[PDB]
Amino acid sequence: VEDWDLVQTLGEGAYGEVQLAVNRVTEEAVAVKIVDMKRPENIKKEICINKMLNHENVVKFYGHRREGNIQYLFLEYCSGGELFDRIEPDIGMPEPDAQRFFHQLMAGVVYLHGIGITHRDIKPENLLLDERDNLKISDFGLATVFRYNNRERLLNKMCGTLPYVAPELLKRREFHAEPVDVWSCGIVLTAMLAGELPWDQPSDSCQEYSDWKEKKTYLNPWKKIDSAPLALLHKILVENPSARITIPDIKKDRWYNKPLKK
Ligand SMILES: CCCn1nc(C2=C(N)NON2)nc1C1=C(N)NON1
Repeated sequence: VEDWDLVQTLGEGAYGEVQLAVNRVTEEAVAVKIVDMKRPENIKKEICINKMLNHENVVKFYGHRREGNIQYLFLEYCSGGELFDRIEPDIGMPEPDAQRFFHQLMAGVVYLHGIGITHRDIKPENLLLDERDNLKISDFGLATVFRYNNRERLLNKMCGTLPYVAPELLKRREFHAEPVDVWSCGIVLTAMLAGELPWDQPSDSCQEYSDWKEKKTYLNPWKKIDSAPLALLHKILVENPSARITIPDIKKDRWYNKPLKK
């Protein structure tokens, strides 16, 4: 119903819904996120961050119109759905698939970090798959600038999703953006490799979290994992963000570089 027709709802959420839209003439498909500014400050921030983005592992932004209160963000259609739907509960997925998705995730994250954007809500629901199963980072609704004119700014707002959030964001008034995305990348890796999340939140008041810091890897996310990716997970899920491995160093890790897939 906007030069394009809207054909199936594709997802419905808080702000609004995402529809699949076609040209009835050219036949080109795209997704359109539909936010009712009544149901404005922050959709403005989202489209603004979107206009900066151009990368093969980031959902393409095509444009925006206003049409009443109704913003329509026109976005790359990802016909493979969500990474979340390739993770079999209690099982995960074959290790070579997990590794390729992890490579593509790191490529997307290094890119955002390079232009000073942090996504702040990396999780499998926000990692979409295209026609050839290429992973694309999706939904910049919580995204923000953490570097500008080459100067870093610390974050203070708590956001994201509790099982994915780094412990510093619950403990510190201000914290660096990049290690928080790294950590959330490690929780996604765990989910791909075990088919379960290790804890509700990285709090000292969380038993499963305490067990991990005590290195009880004979318990039940970790026991399904396998020594090579587990060793990478030991470097990512480090409580102190200044000792946590960085992306250039993840690129040097042994499992990250292990040949697995045809
Ligand atoms: C299950 C919802 C699917 N979804 N969600 C989004 C999206 C949201 N929810 N916020 O920004 N972008 N975008 C999509 C989507 C795209 N971008 N292509 O197919 N589906």
